[PDB]
Amino acid sequence: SPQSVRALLERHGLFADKRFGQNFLVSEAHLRRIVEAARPFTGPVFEVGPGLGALTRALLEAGAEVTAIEKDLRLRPVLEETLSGLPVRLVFQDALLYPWEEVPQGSLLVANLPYHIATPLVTRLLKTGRFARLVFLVQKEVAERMTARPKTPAYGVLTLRVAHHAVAERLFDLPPGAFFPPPKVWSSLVRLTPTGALDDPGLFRLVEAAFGKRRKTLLNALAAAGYPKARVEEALRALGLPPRVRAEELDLEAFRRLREGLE
Ligand SMILES: Nc1ncnc2c1ncn2[C@@H]1O[C@H](CO)[C@@H](O)[C@H]1O
Repeated sequence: SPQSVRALLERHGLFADKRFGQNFLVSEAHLRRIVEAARPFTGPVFEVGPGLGALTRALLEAGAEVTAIEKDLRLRPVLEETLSGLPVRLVFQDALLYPWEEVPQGSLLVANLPYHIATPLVTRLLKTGRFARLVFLVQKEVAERMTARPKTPAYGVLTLRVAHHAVAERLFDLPPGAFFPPPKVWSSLVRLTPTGALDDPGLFRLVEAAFGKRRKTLLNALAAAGYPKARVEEALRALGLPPRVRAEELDLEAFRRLREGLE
């Protein structure tokens, strides 16, 4: 309950710290949903931000082999208490500094992610190609970006970054009350299933150029970013797109074809 979480924090003399984006998950039902979205545990599990150990314990109980990476050293006593008797590798480090590129092929990310590192962290883990599934909570707006369809406000670079590497599902929305202390926004449970592609720097130079100048048509954004105007005009024409088409109108395959057209 929010009651029990509040009481656990108080007993350990802890306060939720905004510098760590600390919002701890309350309900067993939400923990269950996260575990069920991530199972079966066919590879090692990495959890970023175990916090009070609620999800960590659920994972371990489900038979997962877990490495949990926590930046706040103050959470060590509560984590040791919650996880007493259970095989966990507890690592106290900034997860943005963890050697992600070397995790075993087939690893799973399962985590209530700290809002302020979620986007760069997920981007990096997707680039590794090492994960079978990534299952995590993120702010609802970030979830919407990760699962956007073309021609919408949320559609952009992050959408295309996730799509290039993976299929994306928004499985459930969680109200601020699902956490203690409650955040100011809703969160969502997201599942990413990598589909094989590693980074494609050329593709993302194009995508980032495409979305850099948001008030411009695709042609002008790309031209202003140093792509030869005539070649862009021709590639767009060749794809049967209107001269003044905008970046948000193109799906992943369309960007791939555009890139192939320009090269
Ligand atoms: N950079 C980070 N690496 C690992 N854990 C983090 C980081 N930033 C915040 N956390 C932890 O993530 C959890 C978010 O609820 C908290 O336990 C918080 O302390």
